[PDB]
Amino acid sequence: MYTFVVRDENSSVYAEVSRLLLATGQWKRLRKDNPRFNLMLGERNRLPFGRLGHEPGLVQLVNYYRGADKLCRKASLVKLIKTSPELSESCTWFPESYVIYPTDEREVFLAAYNRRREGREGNVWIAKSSAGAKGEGILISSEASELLDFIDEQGQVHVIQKYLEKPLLLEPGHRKFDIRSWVLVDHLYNIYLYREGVLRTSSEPYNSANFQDKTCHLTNHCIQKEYSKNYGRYEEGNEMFFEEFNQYLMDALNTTLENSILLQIKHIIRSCLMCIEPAISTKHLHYQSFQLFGFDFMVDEELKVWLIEVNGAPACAQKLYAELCQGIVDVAISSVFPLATSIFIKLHH
Amino acid sequence: MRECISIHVGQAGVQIGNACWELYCLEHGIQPDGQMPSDKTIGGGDDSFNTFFSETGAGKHVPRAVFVDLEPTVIDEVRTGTYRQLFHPEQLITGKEDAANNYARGHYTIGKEIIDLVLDRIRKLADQCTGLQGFLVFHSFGGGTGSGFTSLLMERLSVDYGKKSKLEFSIYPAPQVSTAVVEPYNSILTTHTTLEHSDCAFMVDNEAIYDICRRNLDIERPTYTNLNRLISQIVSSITASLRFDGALNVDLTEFQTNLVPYPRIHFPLATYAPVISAEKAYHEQLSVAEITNACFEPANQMVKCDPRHGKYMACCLLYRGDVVPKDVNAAIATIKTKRSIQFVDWCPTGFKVGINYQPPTVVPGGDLAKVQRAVCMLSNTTAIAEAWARLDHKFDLMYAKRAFVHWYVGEGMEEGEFSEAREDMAALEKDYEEVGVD
Amino acid sequence: REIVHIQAGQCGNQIGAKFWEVISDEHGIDPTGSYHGDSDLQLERINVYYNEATGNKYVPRAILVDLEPGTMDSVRSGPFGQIFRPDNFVFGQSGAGNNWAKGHYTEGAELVDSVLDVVRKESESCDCLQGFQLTHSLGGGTGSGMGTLLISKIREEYPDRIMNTFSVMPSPKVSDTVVEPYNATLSVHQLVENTDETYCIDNEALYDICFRTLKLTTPTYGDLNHLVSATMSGVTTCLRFPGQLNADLRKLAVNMVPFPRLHFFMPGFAPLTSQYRALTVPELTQQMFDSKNMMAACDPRHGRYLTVAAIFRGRMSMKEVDEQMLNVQNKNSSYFVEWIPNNVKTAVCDIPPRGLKMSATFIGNSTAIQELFKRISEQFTAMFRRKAFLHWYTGEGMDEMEFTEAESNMNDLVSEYQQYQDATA
Amino acid sequence: MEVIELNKCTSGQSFEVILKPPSDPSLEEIQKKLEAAEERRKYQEAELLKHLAE
Ligand SMILES: Nc1nc2c(ncn2[C@@H]2O[C@H](COP(=O)(O)OP(=O)(O)OP(=O)(O)O)[C@@H](O)[C@H]2O)c(=O)[nH]1
Ligand SMILES: Nc1ncnc2c1ncn2[C@@H]1O[C@H](COP(=O)(O)OP(=O)(O)CP(=O)(O)O)[C@@H](O)[C@H]1O
Ligand SMILES: Nc1nc2c(ncn2[C@@H]2O[C@H](COP(=O)(O)OP(=O)(O)O)[C@@H](O)[C@H]2O)c(=O)[nH]1
Ligand SMILES: [Ca+2]
Ligand SMILES: [Ca+2]
Ligand SMILES: [Ca+2]
Ligand SMILES: [Ca+2]
Ligand SMILES: [Mg+2]
Ligand SMILES: [Mg+2]
Ligand SMILES: [Mg+2]
Repeated sequence: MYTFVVRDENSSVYAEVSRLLLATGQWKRLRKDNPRFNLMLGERNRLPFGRLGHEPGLVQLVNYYRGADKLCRKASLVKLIKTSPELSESCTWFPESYVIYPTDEREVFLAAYNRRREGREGNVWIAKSSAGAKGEGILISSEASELLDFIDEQGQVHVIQKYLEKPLLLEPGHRKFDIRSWVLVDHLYNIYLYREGVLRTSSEPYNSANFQDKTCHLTNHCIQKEYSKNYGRYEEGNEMFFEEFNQYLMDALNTTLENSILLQIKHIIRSCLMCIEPAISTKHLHYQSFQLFGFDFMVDEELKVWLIEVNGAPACAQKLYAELCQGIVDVAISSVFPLATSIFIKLHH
Repeated sequence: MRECISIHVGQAGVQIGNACWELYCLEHGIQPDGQMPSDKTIGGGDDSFNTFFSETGAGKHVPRAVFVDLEPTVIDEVRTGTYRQLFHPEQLITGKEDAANNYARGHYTIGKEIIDLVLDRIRKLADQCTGLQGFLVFHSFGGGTGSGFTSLLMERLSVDYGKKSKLEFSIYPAPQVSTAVVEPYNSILTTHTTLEHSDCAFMVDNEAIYDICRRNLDIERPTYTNLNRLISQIVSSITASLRFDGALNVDLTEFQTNLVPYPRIHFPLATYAPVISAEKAYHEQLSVAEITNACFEPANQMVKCDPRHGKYMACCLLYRGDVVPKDVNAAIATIKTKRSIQFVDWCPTGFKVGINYQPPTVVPGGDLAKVQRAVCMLSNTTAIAEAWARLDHKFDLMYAKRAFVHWYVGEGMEEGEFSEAREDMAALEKDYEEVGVD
Repeated sequence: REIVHIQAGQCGNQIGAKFWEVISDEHGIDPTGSYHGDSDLQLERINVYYNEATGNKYVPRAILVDLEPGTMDSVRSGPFGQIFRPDNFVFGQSGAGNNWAKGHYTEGAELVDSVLDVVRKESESCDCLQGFQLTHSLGGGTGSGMGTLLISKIREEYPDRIMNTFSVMPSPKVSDTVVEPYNATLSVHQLVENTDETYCIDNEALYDICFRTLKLTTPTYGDLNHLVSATMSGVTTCLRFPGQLNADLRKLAVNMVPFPRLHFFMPGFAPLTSQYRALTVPELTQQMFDSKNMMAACDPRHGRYLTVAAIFRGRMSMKEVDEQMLNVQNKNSSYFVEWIPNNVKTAVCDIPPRGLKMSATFIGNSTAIQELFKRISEQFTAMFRRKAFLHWYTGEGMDEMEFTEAESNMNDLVSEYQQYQDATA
Repeated sequence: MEVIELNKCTSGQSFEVILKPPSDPSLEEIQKKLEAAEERRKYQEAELLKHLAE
């Protein structure tokens, strides 16, 4: 039978995948350091890719793409978007962003900022870095000087990004949100978008006046579950699923989720992943890769979709763990190691 | 004209040496009896092929080569083979009993007793050179002789020939064809001791050659003969510049100058294309663009690793056959727009190209088909560090229990040499990290 | 690279005789030393075990030792009795009375110099002596006591040569005397110190195989010895025919022995025979790893493999061989220590044994072998705590302290194995 | 992307294509180590022979 190892005990997703695999009777789990495995559920950091694919007689598969960090690190994403000809100096679905160190854009940023100030347009930016977790390390400011000061006071590379001042607000509540899409890329580099997404909503009303209160602006599940009252009055856990959101878009805006939003989400997923495919594909490699990604999107009041970030080690919504984890086994694992309808949308390319 | 002396150590080094000189004779028109009809200067000359062959007054062309093995069964093949008439007894050196896959036995116990004999036989070849360039040293990492005696020889060669260059062709161990379980020990010990004595080393992983032979030659269970004839093709394309008229890599020094900006990081990755089965009568002949593109496929590399996730320090393209510069530059332009090819910031992003019009030669009746053009890419990429990391990890698993260590101590080696050698490899791994990672 | 073969005592000489019958047949040598084979592979490495005499005769490089003449008179009368060099029969008349002290200290002491003279004479004839192999039992007096005395004296004269034994372990199920645990425990201590490789052949396992698998209701020593000669041919195949892996004794020991004291091997063989159907490679691989095919009465599932050598004989798909060997490791992935990478090595030889189109021999260095020494240690202690049957040994000048020390060292050996059975990476 | 140092001969040619610009132990010491290892082997054999004499 097939053999696999587990090297990230902190993964909710692959703890379930491992659990599912064992319950098939055709997979056996081995100790973390046993090299005679078919499948590695690897560690988030320092995954020893260079030791894979050298075991005689073993087809070996790993649940991470070497090099996908370029997409899933906030600084790298900005650099990738600006320098990749496939994404061009300017692509319309990613907010104007700059990398600022405390190859540095501290100057070009102030240039666009001064230009906006002179135009007296919306000049609100948000500084952030993939070093802060749980809403820690963010600063939404209207003054650029406050942004840069906050940056130099830290030791982590940061990105400054124009703040979407005109987000789409759900009603009732005048409430902000973001969309999480789960995308599975298999060893053939098929791009599978899980049919179920989730909206991570703000419980408190959106206040465009003072950005001091980091609650009605940050839609992170942890910030709402601890910093905002009425957490859960509109929907369980500040999470709305696609059926309700689609029904809402119809009732309120006479449109559908597919037409107004999902077309753009699919386009952005394709563009990002096709861009890096030459660099990370394992098509002709001595080992194969798949990986689950968490794409984060904003929607503005014109129903334009903006990509915010890509998560390379995402968690899942509690209601969706089973279905999606089973989907991982079918599409990513059993496709390489067979046993004895579909929940994904295949993004052709 | 400057001579090059080839030295073959242990079973792997000897059997690969046998395959290379067979191929050299086919390439230079030298018959198994040493005669070379096309050589019009009888008994002398300073032609390009004289860098590897001396000449007797009788017209025989004799390899500038020494074969060394601690047991006689492999070298006796040479003595009784097709090209037996090529060499003379002084060039073949055999001992009574081998190093038993034990670095310490090859380096200390048996090396001490035979090193001065080997040097004396080497001195005799050198005394026939008007301008010795240096040495090409063939050996395995995993064998007791290839690992242990080689490192002793390289130390003594740096002493007896301080100014000379030394290049290695080293067989990196692969369990699919490997005999011993202690080969990671021998690999690390010999790399540590040989590192400061080698100007440029070409590692060939038997796993890669084995897989190329199964995948491209459709050989179900490749033998050493299959492996060695493919390796000899790669070796030939690398040494062709020393044996033929040319302007690129015409001197052993040029290898260091073109491929090694940092002395310790002197392990270029070799990639070769095309490898075509001779069983296929008709085969679509690959273009310059296609064989050049194939140099960036890990499946064609002499060591399996991912150059996309490393950085290049230098890159040479060595073509044989029907190739013209126009096609090379057109292919390179296309490949650069499609491939992940990142050079270190302190090196020029470029390729040194050499073209030899004579197409590859293949052993008659062998497994390789005759092609109209081939290329060998030598690229110094940090990605080859993956092969050090694999080896170092296997070393670490066994050494943490001191498994097999008593065999080495029993030959007079101190335990401290293990960790000393291992710490050197750790520094080597850190050097690659500091050069290729952001 | 010559090997010098020594066989000592009743068991050692009866098993050694069969060994020479079997391999003489494989190399095409008839009972008179004349070669009548049909393949050059027979002769390429014939020198490893045979001397060449004038008239193109081949003489086994074998020395036959015993403290009474009975068994060696049988050998000289047996099928290939005339093939042995007559000067190489060295025997006394007193016997050793199943008494390790007599073999090691009194009766054996008187004869050992004559044995070493013959050993020196064979060594002096070797272009490059590889080492020695000894066949003996541990449960009696001559093979056990004098055999280990010989090994110590050999180690003294040839300290840089390899010493290998095929050592038959006693079992109450196939016992001659109650003192066998005493003799075996005294011998194991010698072996721990003075051999590089010891094949543990357990008469309990041999009996179980004859009874349960071969369906022999009443196994005889002849039946058990058929299993042993077949196994000895198997494990010496890579020494006797052209090959790359474990080609000589020292390279084998380097690959099989990660720690000096832990050099006791469990041999295995398939198919078990005493049938005309062809055996497939999958069957060969599955059987040779099955506990029922092991020649030491230890369950490998109770310990872990430090190293494994496997030899396949016959014409077969070497691709299927690699494929099945790599497969079985996954079925027993947990029974191979993970801190010795690639510790399972496989060899193939085109020459099959007589009467089989293909076969497979298994050599494992398994921590499960501790079960065998535990068994012996318990039987030893049951008697020794009451000093039962000790007078047979104190009567030969031995003291109780020597028994205490042997028992301690074998318990140390057991705890050594247990240490590496729990070790992880 | 420029070509440089084009050298042509009857047997072939060579050149460089640039896409983008940039931005020992003594003999005595060896014999020492070898003899040190030989002495360690000798010491260990002397211990064995002493053990066997006992
Ligand atoms: N490619 C190739 N590899 C070989 C060849 N011969 C041996 N090897 C490899 O070399 C390693 C074994 O080392 P050997 O060269 O055989 O040992 P040695 O140098 O003769 O030293 P000793 O221990 O004294 O026998 C293993 O990894 C083998 O796979 C060969 O002819 N071609
Ligand atoms: N440019 C922008 N305009 C408007 N809102 C933004 C924004 N950038 C971020 N946000 C808001 O800030 C929140 C957190 O931003 P970011 O995505 O950088 O944090 P994060 O990395 O923790 C997301 P995750 O919790 O999925 O890991 C987002 O959910 C979004 O609501
Ligand atoms: N397998 C096998 N075991 C034997 C044979 N002869 C004796 N034994 C075993 O060997 C032990 C007896 O020792 P033995 O060799 O007869 O005494 P020795 O002549 O003094 O060495 C007991 O464990 C017997 O079961 C034999 O021919 N084959
Ligand atoms: Ca000439
Ligand atoms: Ca030097
Ligand atoms: Ca007497
Ligand atoms: Ca005497
Ligand atoms: Mg994040
Ligand atoms: Mg050898
Ligand atoms: Mg008896």
